[PDB]
Amino acid sequence: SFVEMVDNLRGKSGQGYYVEMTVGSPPQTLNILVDTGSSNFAVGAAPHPFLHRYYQRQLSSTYRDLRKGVYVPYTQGKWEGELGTDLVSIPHGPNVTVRANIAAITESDKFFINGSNWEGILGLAYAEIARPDDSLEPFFDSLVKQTHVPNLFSLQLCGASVGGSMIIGGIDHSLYTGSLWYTPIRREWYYEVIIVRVEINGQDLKMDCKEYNYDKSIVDSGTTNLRLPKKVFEAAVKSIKAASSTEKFPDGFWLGEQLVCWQAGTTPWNIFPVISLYLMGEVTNQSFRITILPQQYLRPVDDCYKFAISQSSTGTVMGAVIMEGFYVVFDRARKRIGFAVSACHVHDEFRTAAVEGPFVTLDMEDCGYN
Ligand SMILES: CCCCNC(=O)[C@H](C)C[C@H](O)[C@H](CC(C)C)NC(=O)[C@H](CCSC)NC(=O)CCC(C)C
Repeated sequence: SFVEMVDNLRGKSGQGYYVEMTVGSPPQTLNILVDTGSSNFAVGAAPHPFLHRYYQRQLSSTYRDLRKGVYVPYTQGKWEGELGTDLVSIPHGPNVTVRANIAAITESDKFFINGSNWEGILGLAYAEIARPDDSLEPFFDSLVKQTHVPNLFSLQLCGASVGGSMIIGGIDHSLYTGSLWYTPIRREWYYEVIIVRVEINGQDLKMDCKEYNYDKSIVDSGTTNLRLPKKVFEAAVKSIKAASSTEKFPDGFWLGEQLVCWQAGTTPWNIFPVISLYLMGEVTNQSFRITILPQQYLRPVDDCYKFAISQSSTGTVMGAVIMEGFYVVFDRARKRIGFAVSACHVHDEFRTAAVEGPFVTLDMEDCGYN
């Protein structure tokens, strides 16, 4: 069953996680970034300095041109291309072939990453945010419509080259410990969720919970950092600075520009706090919390690290540094996202990443932004 999909993801730190796919007839093999923050399937289809290979439409007898252009902008990076369809398979996934929409990327700007080893992107979110419009059916919708694959997938992203698993069509219980805790998908466009409380080293940030979700909160395997709205980012950095005031850092460290180093094995993990995000639960007035260790938001790049929490003007993004400690179930069928402690979690000496509940939280619906 699912054992064939365990360990089907690879990556380089800070450069995304990718799965192997084939497109066209005869099959052309490509490494494809797994991106829950978007909804277009697109591949390099022309030479590029950072591409070692690309999709050659003229060599595929099953390619069909849709005679329509497309452009997709991301938080950082963008591409344009030509829409079409072709047959697609996932060698270390389910034994199926689907005809899917594919954008052939012909021009791009700050999209491909030098040395990342991937040549395309698999947008796993919903049609509502697909370009050029929501009539372009995303890959996973095509997969579910054309085969018997159930309407869900799960991601285990493993940190410190990196690896992981994308279980297509189900949940693999060997990939997590403890219980799964579920939060509602607020609206099917991004994987949007509602954060109802934030604590740092056990102290409530004491902000209006609308601030945590201004103007949305999303889960995105294609973003490295935890990205926070301006007011929340400032409160969080103020608290983290205070907890670590024992040591001194450049001010560009807190902006993500400069790295900090310590003698190998002497990193003072103890002076950096844990961060708890409380998420809306499945029953009335109930939440649960996920706890993040500094080993997740200090990304290794002697031992040197970059601060991987940064400021956003488009809402909270729960990126890889959040997802890396957990097994995350995208349960589209039941419109919910599950979190459990990952089997590939990092080890602090006295602290552990956790998923804990239940908690009582009043007036949770008021935390969503309108
Ligand atoms: C069209 C509507 C949907 C748009 N969705 C998005 O823009 C989502 C929120 C972001 C999307 O996941 C892209 C993916 C990237 C590979 C381009 N990520 C980024 O733009 C983020 C922006 C970071 S701002 C410090 N890129 C990274 O974190 C760098 C590492 C990645 C190459 C793995």
